[PDB]
Amino acid sequence: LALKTIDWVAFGEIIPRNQKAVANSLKSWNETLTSRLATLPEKPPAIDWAYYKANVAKAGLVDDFEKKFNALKVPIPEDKYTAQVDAEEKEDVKSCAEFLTQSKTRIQEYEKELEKMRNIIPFDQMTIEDLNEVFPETKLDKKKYPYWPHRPIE
Amino acid sequence: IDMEKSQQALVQKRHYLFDVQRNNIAMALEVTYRERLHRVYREVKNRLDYHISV
Amino acid sequence: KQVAGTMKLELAQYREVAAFALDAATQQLLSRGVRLTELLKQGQYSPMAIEEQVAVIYAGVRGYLDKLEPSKITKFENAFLSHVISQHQALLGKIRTDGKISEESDAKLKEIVTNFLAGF
Repeated sequence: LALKTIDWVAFGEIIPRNQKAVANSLKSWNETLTSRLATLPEKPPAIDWAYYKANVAKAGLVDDFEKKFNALKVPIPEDKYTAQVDAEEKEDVKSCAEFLTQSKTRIQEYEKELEKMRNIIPFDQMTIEDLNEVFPETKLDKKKYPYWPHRPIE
Repeated sequence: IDMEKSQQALVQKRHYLFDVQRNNIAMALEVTYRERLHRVYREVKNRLDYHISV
Repeated sequence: KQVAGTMKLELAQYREVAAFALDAATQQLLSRGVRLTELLKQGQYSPMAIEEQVAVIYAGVRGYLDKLEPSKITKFENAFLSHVISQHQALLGKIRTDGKISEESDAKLKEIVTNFLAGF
């Protein structure tokens, strides 16, 4: 009977595009079925058994039917979708381990790069070897262009 | 760095999708329940009423 | 009265100009009028309590719909009612009992409308 509450504004930002339209269809299912809950009352009424029977000629049949009705109880339908709890756990380990630890490690890297770039010796105090170590992408590549000036004049 | 932090928070909030799925399943079954109740009650009502008609 | 005097004036202005379809104010009048027209439609055998009409026309006139497409204004309405009648029955009872929108009631209704529209 208890259903958890959803804040769609944040929930929207979670779906990978690959499985997106399916999720929108799921949302649609949700609203449809929410309304189709809201409509029908909580519990079907009973029947005026005694008064009704007084209104019937074959009263004994009425009592028979009432009794049997009381006997029959609608089979309680069942769950088969704790597998979604399985998805909870699986995507939990997936996202947590891969994304959330690659995050910590990559952050450690970018942190050390930031440390380096904050304390780069002022260029006035700096030689070309320093720069070649700092931005290796300015290396003149003395092997692919061994001859001077090692960069095509363009 | 900031993008990493933000997507980390996104990962934190991830669960909402699965939770919506479970909510759907659960109350789908529930209102199936309630409509089956309505069905039996209404059917027996009709069955008994076509005798008052006679 | 509070909610609908504004709507009467706004509809008047919209009608005054709807004979051709320029500036910011003119287009604003056209858009607000079209939104209000879409808001006033209704379905058969679907009467609405006074508080529900107040809430809908409030969300329409104060301007919390000028971005939503006119074609969707009906659907919005429906969904909005479902939310309002479900969670905030206390506010609607407050409006019904005290037949007036107090400032605190106005603020609560404002935040309700903004929050609901957020989910779009």
